[PDB]
Amino acid sequence: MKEGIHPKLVPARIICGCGNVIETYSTKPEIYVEVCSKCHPFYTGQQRFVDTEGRVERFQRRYGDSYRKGR
Amino acid sequence: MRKQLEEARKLSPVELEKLVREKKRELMELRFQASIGQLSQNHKIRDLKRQIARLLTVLNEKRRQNA
Amino acid sequence: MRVKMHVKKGDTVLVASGKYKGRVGKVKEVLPKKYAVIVEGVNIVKKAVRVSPKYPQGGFIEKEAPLHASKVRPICPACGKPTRVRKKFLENGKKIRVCAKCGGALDTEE
Amino acid sequence: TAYDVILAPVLSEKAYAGFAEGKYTFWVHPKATKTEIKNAVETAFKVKVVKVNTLHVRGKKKRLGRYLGKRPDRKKAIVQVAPGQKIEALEGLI
RNA sequence: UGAGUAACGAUAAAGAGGGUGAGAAUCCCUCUCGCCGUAAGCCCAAGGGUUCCUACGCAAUGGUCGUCAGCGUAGGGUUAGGCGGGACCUAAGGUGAAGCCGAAAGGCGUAGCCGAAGGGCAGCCGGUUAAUAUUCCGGCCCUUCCCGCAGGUGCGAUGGG
RNA sequence: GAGCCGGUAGCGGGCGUGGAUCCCUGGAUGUCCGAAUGGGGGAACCCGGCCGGCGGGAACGCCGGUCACCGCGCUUUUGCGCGGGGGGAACCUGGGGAACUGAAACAUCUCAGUACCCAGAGGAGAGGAAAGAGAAAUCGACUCCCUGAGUAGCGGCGAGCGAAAGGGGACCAGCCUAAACCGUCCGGCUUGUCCGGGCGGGGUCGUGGGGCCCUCGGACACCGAAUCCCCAGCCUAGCCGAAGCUGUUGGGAAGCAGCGCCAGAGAGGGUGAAAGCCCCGUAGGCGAAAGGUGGGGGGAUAGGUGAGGGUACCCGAGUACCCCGUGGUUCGUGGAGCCAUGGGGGAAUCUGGGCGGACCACCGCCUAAGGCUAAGUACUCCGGGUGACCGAUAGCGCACCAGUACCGUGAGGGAAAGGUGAAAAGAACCCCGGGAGGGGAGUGAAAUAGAGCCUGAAACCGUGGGCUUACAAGCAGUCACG
Repeated sequence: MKEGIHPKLVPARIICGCGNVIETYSTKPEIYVEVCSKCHPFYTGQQRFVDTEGRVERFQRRYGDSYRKGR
Repeated sequence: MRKQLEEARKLSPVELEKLVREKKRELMELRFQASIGQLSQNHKIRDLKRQIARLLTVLNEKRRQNA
Repeated sequence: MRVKMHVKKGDTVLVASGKYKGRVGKVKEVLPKKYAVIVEGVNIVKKAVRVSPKYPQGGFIEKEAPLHASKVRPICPACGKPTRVRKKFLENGKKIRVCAKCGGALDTEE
Repeated sequence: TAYDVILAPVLSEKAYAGFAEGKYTFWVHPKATKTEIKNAVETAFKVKVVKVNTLHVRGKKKRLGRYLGKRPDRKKAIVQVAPGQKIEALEGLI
């Protein structure tokens, strides 16, 4: 799983119906899409007792290196 | 015959090999009378093949059941 | 019709035959039955080969296909095999016993 | 197992000239290897071999009323003797 | 059925005499004749793999015939320190520690390793078999390796040139 | 139980009741290829390092043993010790995921979370003790069968799609952890008293622990593999097994006839043609082993479990909850929940929080962000029994040296072809012929059952016989007649 995080684990699927709305004001929305789509995370990291990396993801990086600096 | 198994048990190692190696050379005999003696020899190739398998077997056993 | 049969080589009356007369079984066969029994010669007619004394037509080849040459001839004529026990210490001996009880043992006879 | 015995003699019209001057012709175990043909010969008979020659060969064509197969892979082996001495049984036999 | 019709795979053409055999325009000898001849000749490679060869055989297959055959049965047949190829090398490409990747399978890539009709490394002429050759045989001709013996050397990695 | 040296006979030799072959479990070697793994490679070949072993020493060659990579604790120094590695007819789960078609066109929709691709486990898989269900102060893990109901419902409200509780029904268990409290233990940082690692209790199964103080207490509940032990079932090797003979026609009977017998065994199959009593280790019934499998039984070990109050409080999961973006559920942005989440903000400790109510007040039901789990059900590669199932152009593509021949660069396609007779007794010997092949002679009850050999049909091809036909007309024919 190489675009997951590490403190947690993340890579989800999608469909993306566009099309109109105008529901609660008038008629009813248009819709017309069956297009599957990617929807995804990020990379970056730090240092051990000298020498590291990390990868990780965003919110669980504020959390992340919090943790691991906490050794 | 079970005789064969007697003395096959009785010897311990390399003795048993000088035995079996000889008896193989007796196979070289019988295979070189492929050309002629053939007759009573039939039993010779077959019996020799067999019982040499026997001595190898018991040798395999002693090799196992020793060390 | 497997390992299972009947006769040793034995003494044997026939039934389905056109001969019915009988005497001792000379050879049998397991998988095929056929067991020839010193009865019913035919020909083959041997060629003219030197393995033959040169003259042709052998007088004798034998296969009694039925497994219906009714078994065994004790003092009673035809009878089927039954079982045994042992009686004698350590035995087997699935002896002929129906009506008459001849052994089929290899003692004085077969 | 690891036995000295790996061979069986040839009867070519060729071979007999070799016997005329001591160039013998054994079939061998189709995975013998020059040097081992040497020692297999010295040991299984007692001579000083010089030169061993080897020679793969194989059957093909062979039919059985209806069906179709091949004679097994096979490995010929010339061998010689240096003095000119020894092995005589083979030339006396035929 | 069309039909015992079209066709017999180039317009380089054959003819005879003898033998073999039950039978031969067709096979084998003999003498004529003609075409190729820088090819329809002699080699090496790729390829096909057993014939090749010999003795047998002719039911079938050979677009006919066959006593023949590159067809059938059986038997025999290829020999290498130096010829080629691997125990030597590298090109393209491939594969691959490091590393980077990838919803998963996998994608990419250093060093390295594989990869050749390119590099390199030690034989040529003759004889003999029904059938193999520079291998078997004779002739000369050389190489790398191990051991001993000598004389001599600061020898020494495949790291820099 | 006494004949044997597989399919297969012949050349030939031999071995058996002083238990052969055959059969069953085990043991042994087990070439090379394959996940392949000492390194390479165009699978079945190559090239080796290392200790050892013979051969003429070494060289060179063998013979034996070791040498893959990854994660797992390890010895954080020694790769030592573990495990994975792959392969499966169908079934399952997850990660992905489609169009023809359906709507009489066509995108929303449907075909459809299908086919299929890939990862993964197994003899079953997932699921699984409630932050539920939903209306009863009721229910109580889950899966599976029925019904609910083709209803409630969702929809270019068009095609069509389509539940849940609820009731019967099968089988029927619940558990283990982070609660940081302490002990203590290390070990850290830094020193004292903050962190990292273990052990107990507590480490909650229904809503509760810890600390505190008083009464507890001094055993039946047995594994969720507990662990073992046998009846333990199968592997086959299992075993006995009851009872009739004569005549009779025919090549032959077991038909017909004369009698006569067994039946917890008249299922069936075989033997020249039609047997309950010949055979059929066949039914009836019974009977089986030293070894390889586990429920029912039984214990046991039994790991382990098990109060009453009071007291302020201390502590159960770090991301819930709101927002934009989607998926599931019957839901297609619909008033839209709920579970799951990709971003973005970011909480609290049971006087807490989620859910029915879009939302709010009330009333309840619950108690999340750790995890594990027998049985019920699904499928057949392998086995056994059953066919108002085929019975050879049917049945599987194959009833027999077929996924082969053969076609294809290749992934792939994919055939024909069964049956002489009771037994071969498959034809000696002569004649003609080059031999083929035939004619006799023969065996056979029959060879017009003779080797593509049962029966043998039509098209087709012929030979002989009967009527008819050369100045004629018309596919066919038909009626009248001579």
